Amino acid sequence: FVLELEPEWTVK
Amino acid sequence: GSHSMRYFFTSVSRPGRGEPRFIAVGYVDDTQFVRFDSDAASQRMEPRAPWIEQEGPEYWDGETRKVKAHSQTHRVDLGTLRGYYNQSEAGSHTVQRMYGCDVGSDWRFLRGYHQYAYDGKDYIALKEDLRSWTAADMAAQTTKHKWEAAHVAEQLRAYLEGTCVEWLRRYLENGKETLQRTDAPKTHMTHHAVSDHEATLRCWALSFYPAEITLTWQRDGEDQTQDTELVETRPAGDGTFQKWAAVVVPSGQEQRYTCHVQHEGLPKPLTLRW
Amino acid sequence: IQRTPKIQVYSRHPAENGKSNFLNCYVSGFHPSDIEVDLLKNGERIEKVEHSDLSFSKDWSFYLLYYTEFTPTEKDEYACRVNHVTLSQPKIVKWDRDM
Repeated sequence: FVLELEPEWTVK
Repeated sequence: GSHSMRYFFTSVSRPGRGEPRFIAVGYVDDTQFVRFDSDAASQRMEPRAPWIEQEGPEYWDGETRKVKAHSQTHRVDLGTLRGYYNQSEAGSHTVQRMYGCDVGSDWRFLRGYHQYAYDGKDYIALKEDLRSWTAADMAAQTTKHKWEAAHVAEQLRAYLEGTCVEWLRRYLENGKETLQRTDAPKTHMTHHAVSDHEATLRCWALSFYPAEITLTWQRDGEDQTQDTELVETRPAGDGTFQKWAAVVVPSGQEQRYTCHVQHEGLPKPLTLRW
Repeated sequence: IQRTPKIQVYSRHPAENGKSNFLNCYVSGFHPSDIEVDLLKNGERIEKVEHSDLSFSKDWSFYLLYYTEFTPTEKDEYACRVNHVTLSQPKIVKWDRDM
């Protein structure tokens, strides 16, 4: 079951 | 013994044309159970173990949605990171992400992790407490500040301590037949005479699961690393693993040497002798 | 970074001449992920070779298993040929029954 990666969690 | 669920994500930029190559793989312990490959035709998270196939369309839709979102985050990051390091728009670069959770023999949370790398080097990683970050350079330090302001660690911790463990437990039960089975190493010794005065003894461990194993040589009951070779543990391709260790010995003195095999599937460690 | 691939060429099961088996080439410890791996029978490239999905170790280095069904014999020679940015020329590792 994969993480719900929120859109703001980019590196920049 | 302990169990783990781990996901591995690799994105490789293709700046001549198109989106990055994106490959995602999910493991329970040393068993791959899902995959996504951007070059494959389905554009779906795909099953790679029989025990995950029973999951319904809601599961597969969800996993596909999330893994695609991962790919787009990596796509954005590849673009911005190229800019920070002042790298050319022609060259290929890599983002890698790994995260997951370990549970103990009681199937309860032991530890969590979330690590990120650019071009094969550490970038940012969640610390063991799941409340703080290790940033390798100043780009990653700026990322730390951003992610601390956005409370990323708290939300990752919720997943790693909760969601990750719950689904790991589901998979362990559903895949009991294979995931909870230990395959003890099938062991034997071979002998090769390189000359009249020198011989190599090779101690084999085959068809074992999980991959964790220790193979050691002794001479007259004490450990020997001198004149030994130990290969990396390798996949057999049927879900099991292989390893060997060799020792070079004087011809005629083979009986002095013993190979010792430690593995979860062995109640007591095994001793082999020529 | 650049890391050169480690290579192991081996059979899935103990080898017996004239009996079907699987030939493995395990490539590991490399970066970047772009790599060319071929399995050879008497120097000629074997077709329809499959491989695992790209994954990596704690140190970020990649690993892949390439594999195919094969029947060893006394006469036939099997090998794995690997090309990578770190290598000046293709690295060929011959299969041996004792490794």
